[PDB]
Order: sequence, then structure tokens, then C-alpha cells
Amino acid sequence: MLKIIIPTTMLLPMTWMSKHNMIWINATVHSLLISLISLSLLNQLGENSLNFSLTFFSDSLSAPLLVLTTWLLPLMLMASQSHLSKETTTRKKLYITMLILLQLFLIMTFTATELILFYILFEATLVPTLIIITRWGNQTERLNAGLYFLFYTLAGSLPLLVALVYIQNTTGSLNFLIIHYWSHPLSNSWSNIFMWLACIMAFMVKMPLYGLHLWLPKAHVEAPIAGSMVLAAVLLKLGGYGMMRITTILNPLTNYMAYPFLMLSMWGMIMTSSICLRQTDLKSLIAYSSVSHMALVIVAIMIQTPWSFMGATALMIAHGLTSSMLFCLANTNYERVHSRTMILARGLQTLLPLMATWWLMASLTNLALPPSINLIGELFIITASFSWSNITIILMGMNMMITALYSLYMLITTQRGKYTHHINNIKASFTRENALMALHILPLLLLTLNPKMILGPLY
Amino acid sequence: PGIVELPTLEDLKVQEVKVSSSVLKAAAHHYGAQCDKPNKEFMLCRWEEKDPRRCLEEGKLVNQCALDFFRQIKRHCAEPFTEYWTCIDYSGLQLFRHCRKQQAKFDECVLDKLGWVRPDLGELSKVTKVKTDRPLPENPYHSRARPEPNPEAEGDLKPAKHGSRLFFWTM
Ligand SMILES: CCCCCCCCCCCCCCCCCC(=O)O[C@@H](COC(=O)CCCCCCCCCCCCCCC)COP(=O)(O)OC[C@H](O)CO
Repeated sequence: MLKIIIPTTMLLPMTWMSKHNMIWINATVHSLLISLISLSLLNQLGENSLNFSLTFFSDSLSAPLLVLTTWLLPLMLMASQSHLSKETTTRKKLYITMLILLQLFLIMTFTATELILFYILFEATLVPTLIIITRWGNQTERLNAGLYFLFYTLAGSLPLLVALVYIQNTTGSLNFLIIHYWSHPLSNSWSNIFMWLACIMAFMVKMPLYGLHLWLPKAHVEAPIAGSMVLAAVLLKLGGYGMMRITTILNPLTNYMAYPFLMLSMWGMIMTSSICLRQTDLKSLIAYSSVSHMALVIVAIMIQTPWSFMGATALMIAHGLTSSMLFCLANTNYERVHSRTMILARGLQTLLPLMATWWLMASLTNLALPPSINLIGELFIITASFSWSNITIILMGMNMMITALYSLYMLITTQRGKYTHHINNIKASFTRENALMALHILPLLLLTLNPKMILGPLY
Repeated sequence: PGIVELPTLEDLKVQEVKVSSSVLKAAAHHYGAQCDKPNKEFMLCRWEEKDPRRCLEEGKLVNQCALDFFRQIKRHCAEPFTEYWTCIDYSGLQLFRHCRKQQAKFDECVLDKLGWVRPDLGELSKVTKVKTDRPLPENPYHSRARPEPNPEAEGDLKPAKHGSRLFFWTM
């Protein structure tokens, strides 16, 4: 890494000492350039994980996330640079500082070789995000939302810290390699039961799982757009990366204990998508949509079968690029109308023709048509879940049927209808918005040709 | 914890001196300078043996040697001795500065009839090389064995293997 981490860190003094107005220019230049460099890690060898140093290593699961995060960094810059152009230079510089720092932690977290090093930076992502949602938020509930997001993540992470150091004292080193090659049978016992619960709850809260998820509708909606992406597009998957790594030692206790989590995710995903069927805030619509997709990842991890892990990463990457897109979409309207109510701005295809097209493919990707990467992920989990139990196809498909109704629902309510009479401030979409949307959907459809890169560490 | 065996009542019958303090202190210096041979090694026994029971043999000798000194005065200028020690008691401090004239009378008598000279100032307060026959005790405190000290740390320092070894930190 050093070859990505150092350029990422070096963006921090660059943006601070950059020219007065060239901050957005230069930061966008090299963040795209750094993403190009991170494309180098998309290659993985036969079976051994790509190892660079003792503290840093990559595999066929971290690298597809690493490129996603570094590719995201330009996107938050352009999306947020609309409203941020109306404050002090230091304030705008402080934001770009914070996204650069937030991305820096994500790159170092995903390639962490020691589980303790993983946990330190995994929880360290809270500080850049927490200040983003609170300081630069555009509502009043953000103050309560930031507390909800911070406390939920921390309340689960702290048992992990106690559990993690326990492995250090008992088993020895916690390197992701030495853990794998020295896996021992975690026998069923009450102490092992809470050992299992502690090492799992921390990542479950950040998924989020059905019930430990009320921070998401508050955090995501109130957060600024530069944040509203990352809290949905990368760091939810950060909890995912934690699960797929920590479950190396939690066998065979996982199958005996997974039942409450499976039923909560498998049944709650129907309820969560049912919220999306009747919602009032467009941001909340996508937010609860993310919960349903992540809930499908939650069940996917726990069968611990080759197909499930592949469909886990496939949906995990695809949803992040998708859910990031919809937040850009809701941002554009929210700037023009200065409200988030769905029915307020009905009719956009009449006034904005291409915005409807971008909305069409955006709502289509969430609809997960074949061969879109969303479908290639959900379909894999359905087959893996069906092999686990034949009944689950009733629940698994029900969401697939239900997710069609709401995913096309904002398409009908916002785009396909009579334009609202009283609104008169809609402007022709800036070429920044359309260019940003292309930056989201073009890699997604391009990724369809070669799913092997994102298929996970079991291809 | 065991037996506290101590000498019987048989050996505790010495010819105890029947004099009082004034007559004891009236002579004092002459007695100290003429009966030092049984005093020194008995007191040395008291310090070296650290136990009263083991020095009973020397304990009786000093008392016995006192009698030989005491009755030697009786065959001699004991009448000046009586006038002396019967003048010392009258003072509450038993101090010699108020009985100098009788100090002379006792001294002049004992100077020629016996020859016991007056010990000069500081002469009694003197560490002496008393000859003795008993060997020194191997452990006067009867000390038991001593715990073996922990093995000594040694060996040239070597760099800490793989550095700090604390979590993921290296070097
Ligand atoms: C906010 C509430 C909690 C949210 C959910 C958190 C996750 C649920 C589980 C909670 C416990 C997490 C703490 C786990 C510590 C490390 C676990 C581990 O490695 O297993 C040990 C087992 O861990 C424990 O024994 C402790 C965890 C069990 C629960 C009791 C303490 C936690 C609950 C109370 C505090 C947290 C709740 C909030 C209070 C305000 C094994 O050691 P042993 O018991 O075998 O020790 C050797 C020998 O047999 C005797 O020691």
C-alpha cells in the first residue's frame, strides 16, 4: 500500500496550502489520479492474499472495496461543492481535509493485517463522519442523529475491543493470516457463546441489522451529501468486511447461534422494504432501502458457503455504488425545491429530460435486473439461502417482489406525473450533476462485463 | 515450640554479698581495679554467649572473688572504711565530692597495707583484652539456615526479538 496511503495522506497538506479557489480543482485532479493508482490492486494471485508489509495486506475482498472508496472520493467533492461554495475558505478547506482524512482511514482499515489495527481504524472512522453529520448538516434532528449514530456504533464496538484483546492473550497473535492457519474448533459453551456474541454484535450494528438500525434513518437523512454517501456506500460495507474476516475463528458455533440473526434479517427485510412502500422523505426512502439490501448481506454471511460469500461482496459493492447514486439524485431535487417531501416536486421528466433517464437507470439498478451487479449478487444469495433451507425462497423472493414496488415508486411519484404547478425555480441540470451521475453508473454497467474482479475472495 | 530447659535451683546458691550500696560504691574503684580478672571474662561471657544460663560458672566466681576482696579490708583498715561508707550514704546522690577527706583516709590506708592504688580518671572506662578459654559460639543467636538467593541476572543484552511485540507495532 504505502503506494496509496502516502499519496492519500499527502493530499492533506496539498489541499490546505492550495490556491484560494483552486481547492476543488486540484483535489478532484489527484483524487481521481489516486483512484487510478488504486486500480493496480484489483489483481490478485492464485490463493495467497496480496501481502506488501507486516501491517498491510490485500486480498480478493479488500481490493474491490479499496478501489470503491478511492473512486468515491472525487464524487463527494463535486456533489458537495455546490452549497459549500458559499462559506469561508478555511471552512471549505476543512471539509476537504475531513473527506481526505475519512478516506485515509478507510483505505488503511480495509488492508489492515492485524485485527487490532483493523478495529482501531474501523472505529476511528466515526470521528470524521460524526463531525460531518453534525457541523455541516442542514436540519435540526442532525444533533440527535449524530448522537444516535455515534452511540450505536460505539456500544457494539466496545465489546469487540474486550473480545479482541482476549484472543490476543489466549490464542496469541491476531494477524488475519495466523488466525486463519491456526483456526481451532470454538466448542459450544456459555463463555464461547458470549465470545461469539461480542465478536459479532459490533459488526452487526454497523450493517445495520433489523432492530439495531434506527441510527441509519436519522444519520443518513440529516447528513450532508458528502457524508450521506459514505455512511451508506462504504462504511456500511466496513462492517461487512469485519464480519467476513472475524468469522474465520467463530466456527462451528456460528451455525448454532446464527438463528436469531437470520430470522431478524430474513423477516425484517420484508418489514424494512415495507417502510419504503409508504414513506415521505426521499432520503429516508433510499435509507430504508439500504437496510433491506444490507439485511440481505447479513443473512448471506452466516451460511458461510462459497456462493454466499461471492454474492455478499457482489451485492455489497453494487449496492454501495447504487445507494450512493440515489443520494445524489435526492440531493439535486433537495437543492432546487429546498424540501425533502416526495409529493412536493412531482413531475421532473417533463422539465428535466435526462434527469429522468439517470433516475431510470438508478431505480433500475436498485431493481436489480439481470445482468446488473445488484442482480448478480442477490441471485447468488438466493441460491445459497435456498440450499440452506427451501422455505427461505418465500421470504427471499418476497423482498424481490416488494423491492420492485418501492424502487419504481419514487420513479412514478417524482418523474412520471404532472409537474407541480406552484414550483417555478427548477433549473436545467448543471453539467456537474450529469457528469457526476455518469461517474456513478458507467463503472457499474462496465463492471457487468467482468464480475470476477468484484466476485470476492472465493472465485 | 519446644523445651525451655534452665538450670536447677542447686547451682543458684552463691555466697551473695550482704553489703549495701554505699559500702559497694565506697570501694568501687579499688574493687574494680583488683577483681577485674573475674569481671572481664564473665561480662565477655554475657555478651558473647548472649544467654544468662551459659555463664552461671563465671557468675558465681565474680561474687566469690568479691568476698576475698571484701574480707581483705576487714583484716586491714576497715575502721576508716566504715567511717567512709557511713558518710557517703548521708548524701542522697551518693557523691564523692562531699567526702574527700574520708576518700583520702581510705586511700592512704589501702595504699600501704595492701597497695591497691587509686584508679586514675578514665582508667576503668577502658576496653580490655581479657584472656578466655571458651570458644566463641558458632551462632550466638542460634540462627537457622539461610534461604538461597534467587539466581543472579547475567548475560549480554540482546535486541528484543521482533521489536516491541505489542499488538501490531513492529521495530
Ligand atoms: C449495551 C449492551 C450490550 C450490547 C451487545 C454486546 C454483545 C453481547 C454480549 C455482551 C458481552 C460482551 C463481552 C465479551 C467479553 C469477551 C468474550 C470472550 O472472549 O469470551 C469470554 C467470556 O466472556 C465473559 O465471561 C464476559 C461476557 C459475558 C457477559 C457478562 C459481561 C457483559 C454484560 C454486562 C456488561 C455489558 C452490558 C451493558 C451494561 C450497562 C471467555 O472467557 P471465559 O469466561 O471462558 O474466561 C475463562 C474462564 O472460563 C472463566 O473466566
